[PDB]
Amino acid sequence: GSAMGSKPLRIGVPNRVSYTDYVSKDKNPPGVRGYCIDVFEAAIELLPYPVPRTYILYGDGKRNPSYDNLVNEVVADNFDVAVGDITIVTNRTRYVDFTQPFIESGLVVVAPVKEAGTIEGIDSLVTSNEPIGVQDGTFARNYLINELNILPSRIVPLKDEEQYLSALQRGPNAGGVAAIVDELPYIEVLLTNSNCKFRTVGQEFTRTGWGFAFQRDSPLAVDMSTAILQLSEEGELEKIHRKWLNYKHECS
Amino acid sequence: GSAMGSKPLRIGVPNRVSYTDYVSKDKNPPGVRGYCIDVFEAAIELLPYPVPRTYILYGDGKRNPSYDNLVNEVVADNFDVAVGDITIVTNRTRYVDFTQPFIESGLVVVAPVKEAGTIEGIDSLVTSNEPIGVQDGTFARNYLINELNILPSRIVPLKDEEQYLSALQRGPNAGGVAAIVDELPYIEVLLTNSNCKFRTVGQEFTRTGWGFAFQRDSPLAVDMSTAILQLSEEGELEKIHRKWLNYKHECS
Repeated sequence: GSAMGSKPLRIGVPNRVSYTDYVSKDKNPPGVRGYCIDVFEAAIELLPYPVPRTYILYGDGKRNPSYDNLVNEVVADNFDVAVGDITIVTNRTRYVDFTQPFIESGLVVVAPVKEAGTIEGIDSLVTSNEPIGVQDGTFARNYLINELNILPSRIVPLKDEEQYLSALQRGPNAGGVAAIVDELPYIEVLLTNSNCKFRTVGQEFTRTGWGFAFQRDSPLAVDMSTAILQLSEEGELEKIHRKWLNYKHECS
Repeated sequence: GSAMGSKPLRIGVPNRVSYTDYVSKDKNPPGVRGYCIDVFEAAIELLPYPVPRTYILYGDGKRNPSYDNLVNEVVADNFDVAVGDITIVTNRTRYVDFTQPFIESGLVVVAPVKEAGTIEGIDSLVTSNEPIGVQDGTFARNYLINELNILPSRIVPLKDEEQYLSALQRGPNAGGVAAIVDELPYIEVLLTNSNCKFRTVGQEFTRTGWGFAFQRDSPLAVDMSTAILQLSEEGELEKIHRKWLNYKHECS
């Protein structure tokens, strides 16, 4: 019979430095772990065919990588899929085939409790002209510039939870920010870890989700959407969420 | 030049008798109207090519039609797309290409305020062994049977808001139901119209969304997902929601 085997699915995984319960490196095979990996694996197990595969980390592990650059590595055929906390953003849907979302997402504004009389939501944050913290690597920076009219110099990329907290505590006149703009899944973790000093202000002012980003016309994208809906019906998406994420804390 | 023109996009639209602000017949061209039609049209307008099209009603206009049968009319090539309040259900994703969702959905339990000590959510409703009201035509009937272990004889299909309200008011021992199980978008309208006598009980116990159902491998599905995300960023999905749906009422 023919000697040459099939190439395995090349899975690109963002090498996250913050909010690592969503997805991160693992010292042990398969070399990655977290909520999005367990969902991906649970969905792979429901496909009606084997999927030989390997997980390849993307980023230097010092800062969160560019998620737009990770998605374009799929577009450029360096990976077959991007697996992780990959937001379903307009520009990315032009070039990859996302699954149906496996978790809902949306941007929120986070500010100190003491500041909520002047920063009440995205509209007051826009007109404040104060600095706005964001993660490294997120779609949110270009979203703020292009959709919310934020002057680019106002956007302050921050490395990790210690810096998210430091920047909010210092505030806008002492080298920090008026607010952080980030997706609600991350903020649920940040508020779990910050002793009731910060809160969301105003409406979740965008709505989308996270999906797995396959190449254009991939039959895996179709079959993994069906599998994600199966996990959702079975209660498995909720079980996997409970395994990795807990938003209960002491001060409330 | 060649005489024979292109066939227009055949759009199948459910001929709804209840919750007609989501989608329904219109006496005036294009012969259909509502929230899902305005979203579809707004998304069509963002595509980088014209899409000659026509809207064809599906159902006798006496009861809500079978949404599974509407989706299978796309699969069977009688329509090119199903446009309306089409839930993204596991079985349907095997055969059609849904867009990314344009609105979040999920099932909820609705019961009289007075009954919330015995019916507190889906778990207590399951174990109650009492009758459960559902819409005509919804995925929810088979969902309850197959995912929640409901004996089929317990499920009572109801025609319209007058019957949803009548069945809850009569209750389970006087020819009515213990609860209605339906998607939250419909229940938001029902509670707007029912004078604070009924409420949701327990968690929204499923999560998915509504999408437009194109044929397998349709390039329109790809490009209309991009367009839906554009409408979401621009705030147009919110503007269209506000045009059609208002959940404010007098008793609260």
